[PDB]
Amino acid sequence: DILISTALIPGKKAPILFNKEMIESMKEGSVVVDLAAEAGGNFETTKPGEL
Amino acid sequence: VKPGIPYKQLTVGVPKEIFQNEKRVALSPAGVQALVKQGFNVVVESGAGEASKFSDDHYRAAGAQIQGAKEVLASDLVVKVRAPMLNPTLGIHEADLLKTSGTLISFIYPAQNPDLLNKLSKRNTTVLAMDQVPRVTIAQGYDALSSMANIAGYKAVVLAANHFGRFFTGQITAAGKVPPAKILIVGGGVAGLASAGAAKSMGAIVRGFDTRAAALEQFKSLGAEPLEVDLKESGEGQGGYAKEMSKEFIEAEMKLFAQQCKEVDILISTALIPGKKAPILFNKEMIESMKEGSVVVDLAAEAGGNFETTKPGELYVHKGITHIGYTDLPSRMATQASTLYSNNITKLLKAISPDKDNFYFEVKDDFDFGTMGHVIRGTVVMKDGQVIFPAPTPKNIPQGAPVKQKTVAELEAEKAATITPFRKTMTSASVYTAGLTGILGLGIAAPNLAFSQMVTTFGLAGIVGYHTVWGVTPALHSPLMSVTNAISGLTAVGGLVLMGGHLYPSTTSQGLAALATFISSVNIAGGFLVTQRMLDMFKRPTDPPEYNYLYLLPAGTFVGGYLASLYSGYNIEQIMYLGSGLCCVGALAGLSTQGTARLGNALGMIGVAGGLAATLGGLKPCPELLAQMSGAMALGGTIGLTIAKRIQISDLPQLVAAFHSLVGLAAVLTCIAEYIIEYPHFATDAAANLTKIVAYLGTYIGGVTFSGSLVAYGKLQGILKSAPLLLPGRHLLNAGLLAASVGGIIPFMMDPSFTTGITCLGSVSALSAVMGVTLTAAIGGADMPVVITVLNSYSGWALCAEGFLLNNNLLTIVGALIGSSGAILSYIMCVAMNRSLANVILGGYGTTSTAGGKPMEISGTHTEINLDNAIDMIREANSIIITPGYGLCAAKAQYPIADLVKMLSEQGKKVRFGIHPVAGRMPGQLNVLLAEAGVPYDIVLEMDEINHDFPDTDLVLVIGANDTVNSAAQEDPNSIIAGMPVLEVWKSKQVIVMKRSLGVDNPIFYKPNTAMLLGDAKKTCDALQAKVRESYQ
Repeated sequence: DILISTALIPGKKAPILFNKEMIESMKEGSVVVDLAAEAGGNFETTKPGEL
Repeated sequence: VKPGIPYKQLTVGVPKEIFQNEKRVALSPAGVQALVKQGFNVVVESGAGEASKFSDDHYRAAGAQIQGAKEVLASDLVVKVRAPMLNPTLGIHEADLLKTSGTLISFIYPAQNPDLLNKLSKRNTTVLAMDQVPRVTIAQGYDALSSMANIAGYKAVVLAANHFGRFFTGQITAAGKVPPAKILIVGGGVAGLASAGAAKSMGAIVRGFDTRAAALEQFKSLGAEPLEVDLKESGEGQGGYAKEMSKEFIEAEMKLFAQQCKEVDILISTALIPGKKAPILFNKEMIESMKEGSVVVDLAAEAGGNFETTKPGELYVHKGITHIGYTDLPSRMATQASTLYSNNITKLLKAISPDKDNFYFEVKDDFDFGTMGHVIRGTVVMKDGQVIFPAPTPKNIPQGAPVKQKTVAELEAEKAATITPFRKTMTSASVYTAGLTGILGLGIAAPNLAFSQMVTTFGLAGIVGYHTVWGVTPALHSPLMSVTNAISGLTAVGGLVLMGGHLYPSTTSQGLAALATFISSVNIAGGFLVTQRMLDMFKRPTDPPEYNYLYLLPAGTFVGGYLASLYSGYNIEQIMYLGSGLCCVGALAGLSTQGTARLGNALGMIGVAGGLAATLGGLKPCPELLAQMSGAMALGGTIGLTIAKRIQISDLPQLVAAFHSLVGLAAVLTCIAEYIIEYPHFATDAAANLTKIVAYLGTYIGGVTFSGSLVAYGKLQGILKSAPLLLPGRHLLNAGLLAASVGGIIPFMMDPSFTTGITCLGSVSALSAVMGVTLTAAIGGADMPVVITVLNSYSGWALCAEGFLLNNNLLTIVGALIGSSGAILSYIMCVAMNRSLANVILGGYGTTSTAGGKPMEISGTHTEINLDNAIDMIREANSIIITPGYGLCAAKAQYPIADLVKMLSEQGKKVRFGIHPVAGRMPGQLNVLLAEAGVPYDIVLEMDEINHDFPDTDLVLVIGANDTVNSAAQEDPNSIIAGMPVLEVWKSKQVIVMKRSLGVDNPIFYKPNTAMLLGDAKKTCDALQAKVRESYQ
């Protein structure tokens, strides 16, 4: 039910570890946390300045 | 005919939300499953759970139907989470859009909704009140205020975060110690306990306190620091509410809260006066007495708050201490809120009208306390305009008086507290002065120094025997009885020094001694066979290979050095008796480990070998006399060797009770034989009277052993009827036989006539046999094995009285060693139950803590389960404790339990067994039957260590046991079986009981967390075996 993405390689861009429909593949009410927000993010869709 | 109309004609309705910030839902899709499963029709609106993360397609596939909004509330039942108001979506009141005879179950509060009550009476609808459900135990399935309080407390402890700038738990790592926070739970109802559990899970230090005394107990039980005030007034608020005490308690609590207000940083206010405003527990300066960065949130945001400064709906800073004052905290958690609302509505409607396709819900206005009729009348507040809001009090007084029971631990504490400290020391000093004058009394009648030497070695061997058979692991008691019977065949030593003449006996005493050694070799061969057949069943397969053939080195050099010292002109037999006696002690001592058990049999075989070789070499036999001794002992070994390999281990106590009869017969025979061979030496012997008395006593003991053992064999096997048969005058008869055994010893001196002496010495075996039949027939097979161990004590003391007669140290050492083992097994099994020995032997009623009369009845209901719901309830669990009984293993039904354990343990479960010391007909029989089944001994526990490893268990399988799992034993002092220690099985959750049909019956049979099934334990068990194998594979 909860998903926290904190994956990031230092010095290069963080790999997108979540897809476009695999992110919507959770239930309606999912929580996707992207803790690599300054270095891009581990999702296929993540605006890094707003929830 | 029932007047309830069909539920298929009944239509429930879920309308949209018209109130501002109304985000929770009343019915889920899982909430749409039931009550359409119970029968009512369901029509749903378009937007109901989009904010609650519940799509309308899920309710459409769950059974609800897509309808409009005007025709949604205008159904046979209309369901909202709040009262109807002026719907600005439609522009009229929501009561103006429904049908006439509707069905209303929502938040009403009609004391605050009088105009809503008038608008409902104008619509002529029937309204049940969800808010007016009183605090009842049967209404515990539907407590909407309690679940709303729990959800609001969890959301409040959640909203504590993102307001506090420090970590909640705090750790001491290697960068700086993070101090934990101090949270103040001001006001503990249900939400106080819920938020306290959420904070204690989070890691904070909670110090909540409340005016209610039960709230302080619950706060300490959750683990908070219960703060106290100085003005200890009476705790107001009887009846499930909170009232106002004096102003002294208010000022003391205000001072205490202001003092701790400088100590804590989190302020959670959850106190509320019922029907009145919130009591002001935080003033301006009393709130300003906190540090900066603090947070004060109040759960009573609707009816004001306990803070003097509170903005209802905001997040105001207000000079640093941010008063978190949002008013809809639980509305923001609409998923679990709607889930609990649907669960409460289902638990209400399950008792509101319990009929399939029929619904009347006729309320009773008789006002019976505890009744669901009075709870329904309090719930149903309007009936087509007829207001039932002002309700009358209940006529009964259910759940209103503290008459709780007092346990039998308290009564035994009282019977220990009725003894002044003078009488404890007085009784102890009386026992010691009786013992010391008994030692002097044995000193006065001593004829020579040989008897003093034998008394000294007898007493010291008795203390070794007392001290070494408490040492054994209680899983190995069932080999211990067989080891002591194998050692008990050393009365052949009593035969061999008497056996004489030629290869055929000359005199009659030589014939009797030949009979004694012949029926005593049987004990040795059969006992060591059943011992090593039994110890080779506790062996796990994944152990290293134990080589045992290299124990012929100590035995070989032991008897080889003895025979070399025999052919060297030496004499070692007085030291060989020490060697065999210490090997017989090490037989019982070395088996106290479960890992070195095989040495504990090898030392016994060395001991018996060295003992018989020493006594045989210590009388110089001529080479034709030795052939008869070898032939007689070899025939006895042949018989005992060929019978103890053709019996299954379930038939063991018959064999052990036969071996004790043989030991008693051998002792009587060698006693009479030694009296007959030593008659013409009754002039020149100072110890002649002493050996005459010791002959009499050994005759008495052996005869009682013989008769009681063969009657015990008859009652165990099934030959005699297992019921405790009666004799009309027994106590005068048993007292008469005992007094005749005492009175026979008086004419047994004063006449050295052989014709009188032998005829009054052989008339003692008869009296012993008659009293043994009289004291063994009237026992009862349920408390059987205490009389199979008391006979073991009698055989050991028969060997002790033999050793005092033949002047032999080996016999006295092993006699004390066997007798103390028998008495300790009888004591550990009399204290397994709680009956004393004198209440067992000469008849008695009940336990030793019951008193008076009237064993109490306990009511309750049943819960039947099939095989499929049994395996459905097993298949989840991860920690299972099985308590098998004797009706399991003696019904040839332990092999499916064995491979059930074998199949469940390899899938990640934790299967353990739990064993009680009277489950069986021998001490420790159930351990060896479970090891016969093929179970490793790392999962078989005993009672004293599994008993507090029940509450963290998912599942308990109770299989064929009644008295060891009763609940009347601990709580009910009237009961028959009270005070008996017992497995606390009713601190688990799901208890499968397998027995024949039905039931003083056990209260676990009616306690509602028990999920029992039916059938024969073989059939239920192996059907469950086949389902376990066909379910997973």
